[PDB]
This record gives sequence, C-alpha cells and structure tokens, in this order.
Amino acid sequence: MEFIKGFTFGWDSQKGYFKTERAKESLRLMQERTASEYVIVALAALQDTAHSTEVDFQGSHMVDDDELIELIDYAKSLGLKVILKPTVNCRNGTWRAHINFFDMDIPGEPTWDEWFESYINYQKHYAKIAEKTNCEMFVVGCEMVQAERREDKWRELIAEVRKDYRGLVTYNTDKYQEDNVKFWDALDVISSSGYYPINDWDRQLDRIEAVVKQYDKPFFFVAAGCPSRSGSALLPNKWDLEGAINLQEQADYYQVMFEKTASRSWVGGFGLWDWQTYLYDEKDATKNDDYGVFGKPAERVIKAYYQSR
Ligand SMILES: OC[C@H]1O[C@@H](O[C@H]2[C@H](O)[C@H](O)[C@H](O[C@H]3[C@H](O)[C@H](O)[C@H](O[C@H]4[C@H](O)[C@H](O)[C@H](O)O[C@@H]4CO)O[C@@H]3CO)O[C@@H]2CO)[C@@H](O)[C@@H](O)[C@@H]1O
Repeated sequence: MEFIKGFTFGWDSQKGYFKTERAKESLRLMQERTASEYVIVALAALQDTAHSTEVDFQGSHMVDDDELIELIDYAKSLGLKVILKPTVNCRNGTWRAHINFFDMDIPGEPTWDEWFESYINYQKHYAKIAEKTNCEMFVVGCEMVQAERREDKWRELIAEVRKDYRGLVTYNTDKYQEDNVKFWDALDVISSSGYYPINDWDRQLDRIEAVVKQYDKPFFFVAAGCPSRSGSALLPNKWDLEGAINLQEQADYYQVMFEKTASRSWVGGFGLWDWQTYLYDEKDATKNDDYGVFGKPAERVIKAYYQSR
C-alpha cells in the first residue's frame, strides 16, 4: 500500500457546515499548506451515555448525506483521496473507549447485541455512501477500547460493511491497544491512534512492529497529532490538557515523529489530527493552543516531510 499522506478534516462539522464555501476553502488551504494526498473525513454520531444502545446519526450534530457526498466529491475533484471514518460520541461527555455492557445478557439491562445492532445500522448507512462516492478506505470503529473484546460482533459488523462497500476496510484502535484487537485478519489495514510521547517512540514502535508482523497487513496511524501547548508533546492525546500556548512544542513533536517513523518501513502513513472545517484566521494561529497546524511552524514540517516522500 502506498504511503498515506493524510490529514483529518471535518471533526468540527454539524448539519449545514459542508454546504458553506468556508468549508471548501479550508479544504484547499489544508491540501496546499500540508501537501496531503488523503483526507480523513471524521464524523461522529451520538448516544446518550456509554451504556445506551441507540446510535443517532440524523440529528444536527451530523452532516446530512447530501452535503457529505458533495464535500467528498469536491475533495476528489481536488486530487484528494478520501478515507471515511464514522465513529460515535456520548452526549454526557464520556469517551467512547468506555462504551461497555455486561458480558451476560441480563433481563431489562441493555445488551451488546442491542448496541451493535444500532451501531451496525449506522455503519452500513455510511458504508453505502463510501461505496457510491468511491472512497478509498472506510474506518468501522475508533478507539473502542472496552468493546474490542467482543470479537464475534466486530467480525459480524465487518461482514455487514463489506456487503455495502468493496474498498479498503480498517479499524482504528487506541494508543497502546494495537494487540487488544484479535480480528485484524478480517480487515485490510491495521491502524491506531498513534498518540505516543515524544521521548518513547522507539519502545512503542518496536512493540507495534511485532504486532503487525503477526498479520497479513499494512499499517498506518489513521490518527496522530499534537496541540501547540506546553506539556502536550508528552501527552499528545489529551485535548483538555492545561498548559500555556506553545507553537514550538507542536513543531518539535512532528519533527521527532516523522524522524522516528521514517526509518520504519511498516509505518504506512498518517491521518493527522485535525484540520478544522471552520478554520481560524491565520493571524490568530500564534495564539491558538489547539491541534490545528494552520499558520504554525508545524505546518511547514508536515509540508516538507510529505513532500519528501
Ligand atoms: O455544549 C455546549 C457547547 O459545546 C460544544 O461542544 C463540544 C463537546 O461537548 C465535546 O467537548 C467535544 O469534544 C472533543 C474534543 O474537543 C477533542 O476534539 C477530541 O478529540 C479527540 C477525538 O475524540 C479522538 O480521540 C481523536 O482520536 O483524538 C482527538 C484529540 O484527542 O474529541 C472530543 C469529542 O470526542 O468538543 C466540542 C467543542 O469543543 C457544542 O456542543 C456547542 O454546541 C455548545 O455550544
């Protein structure tokens, strides 16, 4: 598989965002300033809590099918390939990694089968969209740490997705969880949220290597990145981390990350975390403490490295 030079887009979007021309502008800025050849459209449905069974993708937190199809078409019209990544959030704030139900089915309690039924139906709806728009890859799940043990249900879900979509299929595991998934044989690509510390890449890359070699498959970090924020380089996943603005720390993180993964041939690309739909003004970049890379010194590290591959 070719080296995926990718960037995540659209995580901030809601109903209506993908029609506006600000969205089309942001996408062109993203491609121009980073040299990304892939866009990872990251969307999120909602369930009430980590222990609810209804997954809701029709409410206004979610873009409508028509503006999504349009945004994808527009992306491909710019020479960008498209990975579609529908995951799920909780309305009470709980990280999806905690979505969980009892092992046994208990009378009157929510069950794994009820959740997976709602979640399968959600995935199939977007797998049909991925097929009609000829997306290159489709991500059936993201950081579902406590659900990953339910292997037969993930295998059932992947089969259901293949009925609608004939392209590449992967699953996005969380950091340090690459061997927590036992259904990699059923996917085409292995991927993880590579939020590893700036000073621990060697140990982590060596662990992941041995996990990948147990399987048939290419690997890439479908998510990776770092806020421009003091302390983030050691904990790049923690989006609510409290620390002063620090653009240089974000640039150091990307420099180190590309340097360490460039020597590893099984590391097959990136879906850098994120490029916002409603991008800030480049004048305010110097005071932005978010994952965004627009107008910041890390923007040039990514452009150069992606342009070197
Ligand atoms: O309700 C009120 C006010 O809030 C607005 O929304 C929130 C929302 O409540 C929630 O906090 C949401 O969280 C984010 C977070 O900002 C990060 O982007 C985070 O990211 C991670 C992602 O989940 C994956 O782990 C990925 O791999 O790594 C990312 C970085 O770690 O994603 C969280 C959601 O899962 O942020 C928004 C806005 O900040 C709106 O509801 C608005 O309506 C209302 O006025």
